[PDB]
Amino acid sequence: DIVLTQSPASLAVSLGQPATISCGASKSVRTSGYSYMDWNQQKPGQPPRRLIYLVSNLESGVPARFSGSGSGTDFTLNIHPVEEEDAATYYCSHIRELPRSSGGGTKLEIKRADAAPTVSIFPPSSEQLTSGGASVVCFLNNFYPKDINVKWKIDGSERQNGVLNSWTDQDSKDSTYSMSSTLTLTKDEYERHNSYTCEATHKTSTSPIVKSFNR
Amino acid sequence: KHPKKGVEKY
Amino acid sequence: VQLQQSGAELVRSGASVKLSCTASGFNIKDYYMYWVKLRPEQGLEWIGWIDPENGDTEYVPTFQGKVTMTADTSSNTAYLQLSSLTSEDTAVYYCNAGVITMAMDYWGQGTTVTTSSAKTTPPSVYPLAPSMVTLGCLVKGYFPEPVTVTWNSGSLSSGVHTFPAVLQSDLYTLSSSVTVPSSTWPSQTVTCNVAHPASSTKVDKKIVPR
Ligand code: NA
Ligand code: NA
Repeated sequence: DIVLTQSPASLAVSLGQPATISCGASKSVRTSGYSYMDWNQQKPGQPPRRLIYLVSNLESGVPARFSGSGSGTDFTLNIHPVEEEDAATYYCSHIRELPRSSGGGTKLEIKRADAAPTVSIFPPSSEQLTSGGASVVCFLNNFYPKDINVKWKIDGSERQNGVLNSWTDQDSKDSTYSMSSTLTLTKDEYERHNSYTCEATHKTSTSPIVKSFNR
Repeated sequence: KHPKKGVEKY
Repeated sequence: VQLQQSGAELVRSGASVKLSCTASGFNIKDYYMYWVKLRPEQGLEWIGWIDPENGDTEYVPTFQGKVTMTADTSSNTAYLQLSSLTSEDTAVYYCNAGVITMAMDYWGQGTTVTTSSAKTTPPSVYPLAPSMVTLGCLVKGYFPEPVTVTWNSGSLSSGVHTFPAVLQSDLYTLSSSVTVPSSTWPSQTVTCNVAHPASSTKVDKKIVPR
């Protein structure tokens, strides 16, 4: 099969600036006639979409801003200017030989003005305590960039087991990310402590944002 | 001519 | 102008399942229906095609004897049967009506197949109460995925954050935030709706102050 080598793996661009991704075929993707090279894009949690077929032909719907180029072993996809709604994973796909083959992906981040997470902490609810579990939920919304570190303190001691984190994909519309962190204990260990603290360390403030409650 | 198998149709 | 694929599937290690992909606004003998596997935090694998005009099929060597493509050009539907399932078959499966003419192209919204020998467990829905203000609900310990959270039955959607389910204890846990102006609440009820088709459960939950 043909190894398709997408470069780079990751790409962060400001709105309005240009963008270019590369694709290398380990063989020429020109049959006898035209060259069956395609580009797709998967906007976050959406089926993939085909942008470009046959190296250069724009697929109905794609804006004039996109264009792809190449021949034989080398191909690139161009954007310029870049916009919010281009956030996605780009794939080069070849059809010159069965089995047809796919690049590894190129992940497109919109780079924007840094923004700090809006944070809130939520004590376990009564309804849950009655059942034996206790979960402290901390929401960390609308921040940029993605890399963010979250830390839980129970009565002043760092705590590491029980914490599950989950990130949304980059928001096509406002270009921020968002995060849940969730400290799950047992009702008795929850009752044994007093102070619960969720601390966001991000590139924004120096020291963390820290939401908290007592009891 | 002739449409590449699996790929193209008239 | 839509391909619709069938709903999410949970099925045992060993069984078979059948995925459907139904067109509207074109016929599927004008295209090749392709199938494409997306393992979560990995690449698209191509599985092959069916030409619903001669019922020709071609599978990729990795999927032969694992995969059966069929098509019903009478109800304009394309089929992908997967056989003797394994953990490696846990993925999302898209059908693509696609053809280079001598073009134009459609994608289905995809079908999530989950290979587990575990059991349907409905969620527990927990309320999350504290310019503007943030509210949420916690959806804990259900199985399989998905669940869906809307807010006030869809009317609220602006400033809703809803996170990918995470696996732990062999069930999923997720949650949703919604941020409203603190005049709107609690002066006007904020409710979160939770659908778990797999257990046929629906939960409305009001966010009252503590
Ligand atoms: Na024709
Ligand atoms: Na895959």
